[PDB]
Amino acid sequence: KPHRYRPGTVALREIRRYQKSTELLIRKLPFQRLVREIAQDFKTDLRFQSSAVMALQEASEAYLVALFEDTNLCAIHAKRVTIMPKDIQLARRIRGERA
Amino acid sequence: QRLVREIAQDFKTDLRFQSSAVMALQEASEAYLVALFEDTNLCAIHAKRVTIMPKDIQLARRIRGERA
Amino acid sequence: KRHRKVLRDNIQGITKPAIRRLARRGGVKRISGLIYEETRGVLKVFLENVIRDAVTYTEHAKRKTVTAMDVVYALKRQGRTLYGFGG
Amino acid sequence: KVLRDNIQGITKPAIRRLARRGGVKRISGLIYEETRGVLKVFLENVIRDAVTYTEHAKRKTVTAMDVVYALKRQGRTLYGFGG
Amino acid sequence: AKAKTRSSRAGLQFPVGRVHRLLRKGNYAERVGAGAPVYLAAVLEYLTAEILELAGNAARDNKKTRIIPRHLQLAVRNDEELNKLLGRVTIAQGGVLPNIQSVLLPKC
Amino acid sequence: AKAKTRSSRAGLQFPVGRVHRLLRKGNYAERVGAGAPVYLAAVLEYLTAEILELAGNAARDNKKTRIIPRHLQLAVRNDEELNKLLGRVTIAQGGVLPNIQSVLLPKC
Amino acid sequence: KTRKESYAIYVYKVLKQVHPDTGISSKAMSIMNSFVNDVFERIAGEASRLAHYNKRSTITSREIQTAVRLLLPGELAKHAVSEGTKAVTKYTSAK
Amino acid sequence: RKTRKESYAIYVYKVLKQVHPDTGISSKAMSIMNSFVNDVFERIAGEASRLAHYNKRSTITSREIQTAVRLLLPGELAKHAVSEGTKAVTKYTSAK
Repeated sequence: KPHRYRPGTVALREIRRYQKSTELLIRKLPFQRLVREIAQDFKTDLRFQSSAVMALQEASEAYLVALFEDTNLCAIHAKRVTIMPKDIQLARRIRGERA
Repeated sequence: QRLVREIAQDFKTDLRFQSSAVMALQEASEAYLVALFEDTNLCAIHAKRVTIMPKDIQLARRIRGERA
Repeated sequence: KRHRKVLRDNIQGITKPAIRRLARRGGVKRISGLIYEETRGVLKVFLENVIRDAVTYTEHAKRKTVTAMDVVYALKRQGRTLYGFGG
Repeated sequence: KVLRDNIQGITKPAIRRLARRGGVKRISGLIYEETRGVLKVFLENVIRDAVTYTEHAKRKTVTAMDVVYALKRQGRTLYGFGG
Repeated sequence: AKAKTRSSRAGLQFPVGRVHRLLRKGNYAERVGAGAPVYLAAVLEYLTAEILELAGNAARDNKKTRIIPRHLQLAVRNDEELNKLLGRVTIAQGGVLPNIQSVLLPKC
Repeated sequence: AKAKTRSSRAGLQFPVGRVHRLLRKGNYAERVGAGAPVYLAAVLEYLTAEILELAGNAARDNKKTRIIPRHLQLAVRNDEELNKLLGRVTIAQGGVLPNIQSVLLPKC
Repeated sequence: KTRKESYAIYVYKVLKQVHPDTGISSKAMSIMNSFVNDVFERIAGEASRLAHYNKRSTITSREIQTAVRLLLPGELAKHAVSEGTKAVTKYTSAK
Repeated sequence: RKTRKESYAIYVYKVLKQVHPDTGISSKAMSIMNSFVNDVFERIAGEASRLAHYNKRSTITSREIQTAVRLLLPGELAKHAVSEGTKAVTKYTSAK
């Protein structure tokens, strides 16, 4: 009885929404708390200039999007629509970032 | 030696090549193509097919970034 | 405090909706149930090869802070030059 | 009977050999047309750089150096012919 | 006396002097001719003229009179000649081009 | 005055003499540290000795005394760790590592 | 103190010759601070190596021109050099 | 009969004769070395010249080639590589 959108149509709304805007996507505070954790063993007691914690965010996210875009052809090239883990292993392989 | 002396002819006129340099291209063209087919197969096998198709060279050339 | 740091579970910081927005920006209509645990591998691996180059600059200049004027200079090595923080 | 656009001088069996070396098992019939495109793109660039040095260096002879360098710019260094 | 700018001398908006200063201090070569730095300003004058001019059109074509990076990425990704020059960079805060693949559209 | 090469003094074979010149004249900086070329000599030593000792091994696999451009390409690619230093370089007459996807081979 | 040098003024002017009304916010001005410094290094790079390659010693007008055609693609190479040749002759006109 | 061309033909030749006293090296498979050494050399010095340009220091000293070598080389080879210099400089300094 209650109205429901069909599956998939809500996504297309976002694809036209998030591709329009230009703010960040990953939650800020955890993403910094990751960079300290991962950087913890390269050196002791590192202090990131807070200008350069976002500078990763605007430089790693413009890399994931450069990935999800690029698998999306491959999942399309395999007659499918959904991306699957088997897709990325290809996608990083042509570039040369895993092999 | 009769292919490149033609493409180069359009960029400038009366180009006398050096016999070693023609070999230098001749290694790269093979080196450029061989790698492309190797990655081409990866797209073909990813299609569950086993034969490559011209729609896979064009896919495998946009992933690398040469397409733009 | 003067000791200890955030060194556990942060890799779970990228929650399921958090990546979902990213995939939406890329233009993926339908997302699989298993992609999430895979990029979290990919995302961390890339971050290693940027900080590890980033830190190596700071250690050389005897600093104890990574400055954006260095994360830019680490990134420039890997092709992904990053306008808008320095030059 | 050779007077034609020499791009067909890269004959179809030659194309087949490469794909074998590339590990290609079954080659479609249409690949023989698009490949002559790709190779026509690639040499369009590398010779474009190659002549520029020579035109610069007052040399009417494109030399082995002035193609090792041009390959270096594309991020495909070519060991062996100089340096 | 009555010194005048070399930038004005050649009618170049960009600084002729500073560029000639980075052609020594950068150790790009031991000696720099009197002709090169003038040329490198003008190209930079031309090259930053077309990235800006095209951006200015798009922002006005989004009713905003001040250029913001989202207005600045559209002038390089959509301009085919420049896109081959900024092919590697990732402009901060840049957004991405609106693009949905045809297969992605609904059935109708 | 009796002369001995710096190459002897640092226990090195690559020419700390010659490598020193290519820094001074290679326009990499105004002044090059006296201890700079020597350190550059050894780091080449470990980066020339590493390939060949892998390359000579592939010579035995072919039972050939002479070491061949085929072997270097063979030696430089199997070693996963040395691969990432030369990911985008192609060696003349190198051939390709023999590999075939498991699917192309028949199931029985 | 802390005098840091940049191209914040020159870019803003060359905007005005092409658009006298459009203002440029600082973020989209930090980029053009980065963008020029990028292209300047990139062009000077192959500017040097030709001087090295031919065993010459000095960058001059010429070893810049044969650097532009390599780096900037497409007809930009044909537009820019025109904005270069007229630049030196005007310069040597008032030399 | 003049204009001495310069190469690393002789130097790659020696260091062959110490990890393989028997092996003989082809001519072309030594042109590669005469290019691969000039390759890594330039990718190092030309990368040191960035560090002595960013840090405003107007010289290249052992530290600079001791991080550049730690940067370019992938992972494990960094550990052995800097070892070859450090002992080299010390031995050089122990008889400088």
